[PDB]
Amino acid sequence: LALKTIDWVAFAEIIPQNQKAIASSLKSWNETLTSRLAALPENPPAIDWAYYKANVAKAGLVDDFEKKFNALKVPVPEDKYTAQVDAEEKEDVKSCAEWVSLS
Amino acid sequence: QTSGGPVDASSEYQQELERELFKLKQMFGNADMNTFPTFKFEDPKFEVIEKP
Amino acid sequence: IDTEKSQQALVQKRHYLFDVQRNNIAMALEVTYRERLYRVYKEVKNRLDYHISV
Repeated sequence: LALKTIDWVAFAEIIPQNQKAIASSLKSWNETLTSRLAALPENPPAIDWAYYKANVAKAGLVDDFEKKFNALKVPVPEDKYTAQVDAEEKEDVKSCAEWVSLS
Repeated sequence: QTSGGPVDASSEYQQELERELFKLKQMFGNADMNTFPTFKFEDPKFEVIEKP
Repeated sequence: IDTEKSQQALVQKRHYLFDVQRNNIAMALEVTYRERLYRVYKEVKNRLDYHISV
């Protein structure tokens, strides 16, 4: 978990008027995203076996279910979105650097 | 003494047990709940982020 | 003079835009990931309870 703390009026100070709304939308997303993170814990509670080992009289159903579950690996998706924003940040850094030198 | 009687001579109550278990299923779901579940995994949407 | 000095600190602050985007990225990622974890946890719990119920 790597989250960068942020101001927000400072954010508002650096939005060109042509694209306020999307930025604001972005902003909105953040907040609801944060809520959606606090809306559920990190890991689900793993289903025990003994409670089902001694109650599910079905043959092998609990067994093979638990096994295929342990044999299940959820696809943890990769971003492929951070590198491009990093590069855009780099270009913006170059631009503001030359601007501030000239100023 | 029911090893010989799979229901021990009920001779009825099937006409209601059918509906009871049908409703129990159709409220629990509609798939083959006796098999292992399959899973499709969607992925989020995105957009242009840089200055247009 | 100071107005240019003001413009200096302002552009200096510009880096907030990018990290906020980053923040939403890592956030939404774990969201869908954890959502998947609870989807799979719920669905197996459903079949498990279904059989023990009937």
